[PDB]
Amino acid sequence: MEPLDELDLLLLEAVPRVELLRKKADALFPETVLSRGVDNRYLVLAVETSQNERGAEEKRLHVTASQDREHEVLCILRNGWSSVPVEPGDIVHLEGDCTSEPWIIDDDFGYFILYPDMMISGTSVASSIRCLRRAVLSETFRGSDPATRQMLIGTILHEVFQKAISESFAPERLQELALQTLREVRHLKEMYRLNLSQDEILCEVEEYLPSFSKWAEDFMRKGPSSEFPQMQLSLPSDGRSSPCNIEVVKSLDIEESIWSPRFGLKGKIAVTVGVKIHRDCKMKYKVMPLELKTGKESNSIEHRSQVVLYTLLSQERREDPEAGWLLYLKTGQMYPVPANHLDKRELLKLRNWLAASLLHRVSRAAPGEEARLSALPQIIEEEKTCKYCSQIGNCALYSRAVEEDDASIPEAMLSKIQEETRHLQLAHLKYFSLWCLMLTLESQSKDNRKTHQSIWLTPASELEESGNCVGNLVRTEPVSRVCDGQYLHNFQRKNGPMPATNLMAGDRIILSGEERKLFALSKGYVKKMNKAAVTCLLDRNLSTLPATTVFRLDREERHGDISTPLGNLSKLMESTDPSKRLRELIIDFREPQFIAYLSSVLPHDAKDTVANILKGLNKPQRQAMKRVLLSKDYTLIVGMPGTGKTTTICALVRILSACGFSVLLTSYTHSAVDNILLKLAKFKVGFLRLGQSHKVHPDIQKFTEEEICRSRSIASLAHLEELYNSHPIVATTCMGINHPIFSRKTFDFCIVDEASQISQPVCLGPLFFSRRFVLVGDHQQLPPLVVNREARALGMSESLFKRLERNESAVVQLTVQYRMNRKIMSLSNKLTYAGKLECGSDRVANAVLALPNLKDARLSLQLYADYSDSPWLAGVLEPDNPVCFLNTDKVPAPEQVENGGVSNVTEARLIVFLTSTFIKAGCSPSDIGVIAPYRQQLRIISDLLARSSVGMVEVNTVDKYQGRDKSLILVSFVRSNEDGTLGELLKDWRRLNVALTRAKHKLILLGSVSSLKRFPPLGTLFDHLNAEQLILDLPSREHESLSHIL
DNA sequence: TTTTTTTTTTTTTTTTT
Ligand SMILES: Nc1ncnc2c1ncn2[C@@H]1O[C@H](COP(=O)(O)OP(=O)(O)O)[C@@H](O)[C@H]1O
Ligand code: SF4
Repeated sequence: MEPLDELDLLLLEAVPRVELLRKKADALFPETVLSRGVDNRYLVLAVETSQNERGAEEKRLHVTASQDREHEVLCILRNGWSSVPVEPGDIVHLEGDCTSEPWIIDDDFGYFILYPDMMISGTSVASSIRCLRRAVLSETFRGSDPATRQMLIGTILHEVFQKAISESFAPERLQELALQTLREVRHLKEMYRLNLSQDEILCEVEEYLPSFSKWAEDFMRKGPSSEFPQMQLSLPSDGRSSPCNIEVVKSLDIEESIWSPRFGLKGKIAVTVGVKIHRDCKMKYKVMPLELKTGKESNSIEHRSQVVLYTLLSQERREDPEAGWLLYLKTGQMYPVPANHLDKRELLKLRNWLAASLLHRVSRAAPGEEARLSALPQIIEEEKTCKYCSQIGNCALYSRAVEEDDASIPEAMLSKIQEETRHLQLAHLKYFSLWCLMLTLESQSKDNRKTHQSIWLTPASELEESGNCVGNLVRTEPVSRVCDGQYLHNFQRKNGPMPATNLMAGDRIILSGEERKLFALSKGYVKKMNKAAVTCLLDRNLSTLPATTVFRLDREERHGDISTPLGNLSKLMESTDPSKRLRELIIDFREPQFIAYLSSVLPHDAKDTVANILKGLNKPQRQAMKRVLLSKDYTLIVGMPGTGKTTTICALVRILSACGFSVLLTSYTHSAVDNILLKLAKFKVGFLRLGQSHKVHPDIQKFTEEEICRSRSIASLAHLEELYNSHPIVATTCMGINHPIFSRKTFDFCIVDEASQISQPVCLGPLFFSRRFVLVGDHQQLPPLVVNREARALGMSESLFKRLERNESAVVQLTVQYRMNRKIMSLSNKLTYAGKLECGSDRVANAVLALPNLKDARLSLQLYADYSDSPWLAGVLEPDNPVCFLNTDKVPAPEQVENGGVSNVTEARLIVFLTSTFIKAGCSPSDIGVIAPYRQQLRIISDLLARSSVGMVEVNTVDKYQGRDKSLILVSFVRSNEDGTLGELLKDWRRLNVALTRAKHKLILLGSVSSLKRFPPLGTLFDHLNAEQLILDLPSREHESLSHIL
């Protein structure tokens, strides 16, 4: 902006800006409906301050409830509300009521709810009173508040007390209760984690019991109303002084899980009780929430505030209970906590700053320039609180690795920060900082940012026609118990028919209700589903209102994933000797060491068994076990397609076991880990499988911790612990590193399968618990999926396997392969694997598609088409033509772009035919895989398959094909456009590679050469395919053979 | 701005200074 003139013209002045705000709000909250009434959500447009009185702060907002931008309702935040950090484009809900007329909310009237759809937990809001930063770091680095002894006691006691209040507080019954709950595997596990004594906990717990009876005798006695405890209790309700008498009648509800779209709060009410307030001779019955605390009788603000928040959660279900109860089981002493407006306001005010802090994580610095990690709420000056924080580690850490001539932050702390982080180097800090950025950006991506509006705002019918909102349903079937919070429930619709679609039994589902007052209820998953009935497992027992009721079921989705990675990252930063080792190997790229073979690298006795195992393996394979055995640090086994990695890992494990090594065996997916286990079962090799037995493969479920427990009836810390030390081999998934076993066990070796598909910080997990490790992967196959552009561009898709692969000394390749026949191999050998793949045998090499009745198959088709149009059909069916590309150029085959994904019905129509034929030629549909680049194209191909009544063949994306193979693969490349649009997907060399490597015997490829050639991987394909004349161009859609398919 | 997706769930609290 130079000349006088630039300035003149650069003067603006409302609409395109309003539009960019609507874009902005949908990056954060996609598809917020906007509204009036109870569940309003207005969109902020403008934010200014003014001055009343003289030096008093007012905040002036301009908001709208629908898209027509003229419905601008003005709004003023006074007193404290004035400083709530709203910027334009934010989604707000005024629960200080109104909508009818927002106007003025201030100290005395109205609540302001910044980002309502984002429900923050009351405990977090309570935490923030003392330290916002502490609360935020808790919410994001969730593992760094490790379970303590008091916390266990506390849970144990909570559970007993709820058990009691349903039943009796009779001492013998209380004893019976505590005695029983002390044996529950959940608690056994935590006793195990903290290496405690079962009986020591029993005792510690037992001393509380008397106080349970003291309380019950005081408040639940049933007798004269004079003779209940007597306290002042000023409600809103008119009259609130002069004492009155309190009588707990019954517990109505325990562990009431609640979500509030209204205040953007979530919470779990320990106990809901029926209460009678006796008042002279009159009585008033109120259902109120009770909070239990096993701590010291502090009556602390935290504690009270928790109750105040519980009163709000409650409104979402029933009348505003106006006040609630704080217990303190230690001493039996119940306190009244009244939900004053000042408190409710003060807290929702604070809960705004928290909702803000958690949502504003990454900073532009220049609207559209590269990302930054936003600083957190600053470090408090109250050294009393800091002193024992738990989150201090990360606070000091996040500080150093994201901070700022200035500082000016309590010099008392500045030093402790350094004490905490001096073990670290500049690269370690940079590494940490960057992975948090990447992870954050991924986490915040629009895919993992969709809200619960569908659940509580649109009714069930409209949503059931897609995704998942099955339900306007009923139960009558008695709830079966299974264990703790897993109760079996049964559902069906009232009266007649009713459908199914995206409800694949085993999903994540949220059970809500007909009306808005019964939203949330219980979350859980699905067992099995007949299209008339449906059975799904939940945490809550739902008997309270039977038959009257109707229930909508919905799904879920990720993002909060980042907690395990952030855990791992943060762990890597800890100053322990393992964490140093991994820093050096991973961040500082320290060269891994190997030793020279010598006679006694293996225990003498092991040697015979090893040799026998070795003998059954090809050279590359044998060379891989040698590397592992000679390693001091790590080993990278490159498992190129069909080279037998499952066979190989099993062999390794068998060798390592022979040598008296303990080994933690991991992978990304259950099936991946299970496949290896199955082999190991065959070899009679013992191992313990952690993880939820329902996700475990069936033949493996006998080895599960969960299963062995129920089976052998394990109800003691010694018998559980005996189980844990039962096997030196332990198998779990990378994410399942949160098991208590890893608080106490370490391994000689960690093995990670699919090491190249797992996101780097996740893969990092199992490594903390093992001396040496082995990543098995292949970087030519798919990487960890990184949705977000900017992150992918910062390197987030680099697997740990790849990262570490620059040390060649540690890389051993698996090349002898047993899947593809000489011809098909040759393809990927020329395109990708630089001639490195060899055939397992002549069997594998020379194998061709099994088609026992080609003869009558060929005739039956010619009963509409011609013999002379042999070009394709003859070449296609020909078993001895294993690789074949079909050019959809000369017959128009246009794509259909539909809100993101692309399809091609012509191509779909075309391949469905080819499928029918191949089954009819004698090839079992079992042995058939269909692949397509685009998810959308899968639908279409699936449809036309039920249309032609052939549905056993599996249509799926390359991804859902990793590591699996079929006898025949057919690929619809679905791209076919004029000379423009050219998606990112086909540019990817790795997705292509996987497609050309799924087939054993016959590989058939289908797309428009014309537009496909402009994708480098495909261009290069077409070259090798032309050289061998394996592309065969098609007739027009008019020709004798095609016309009958269109 | 170009569409590819598995895991872990009691993920809300259990205390303490
Ligand atoms: N050293 C070997 N000798 C003979 N056959 C092998 C060898 N390694 C792998 N195979 C064969 O390769 C096939 C693939 O191995 P497997 O581990 O079952 O699945 P994948 O290799 O696809 O994980 C198996 O049927 C197995 O018989
Ligand atoms: S350590 Fe002190 S500052 Fe850092 S978070 Fe915990 S409380 Fe807030």
